[PDB]
Amino acid sequence: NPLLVQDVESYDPVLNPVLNREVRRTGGRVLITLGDQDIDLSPSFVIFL
Amino acid sequence: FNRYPLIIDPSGQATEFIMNEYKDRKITRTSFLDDAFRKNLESALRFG
Repeated sequence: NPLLVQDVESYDPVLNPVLNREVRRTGGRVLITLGDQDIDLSPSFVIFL
Repeated sequence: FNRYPLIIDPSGQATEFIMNEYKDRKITRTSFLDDAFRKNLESALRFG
């Protein structure tokens, strides 16, 4: 789902892999390591700060 | 099947039939003795 995030002056470093597109493709899935858990990154995801 | 099947294939034809049948769904062959069984099971449980 598209996401709009306000107050970027309080930026959360949890978004660093998401902004850097540090994805791990394995078995047809696109994995993003937000924090300590793996998440299937849907291609339709988009974030605006 | 309702319960997960247990295949008895001394000739080895059933296992290759299984690999061919579920190849389109990215089937993975593993074993109980392998130390990677934990991660394979965990990946299967979360991503099909």
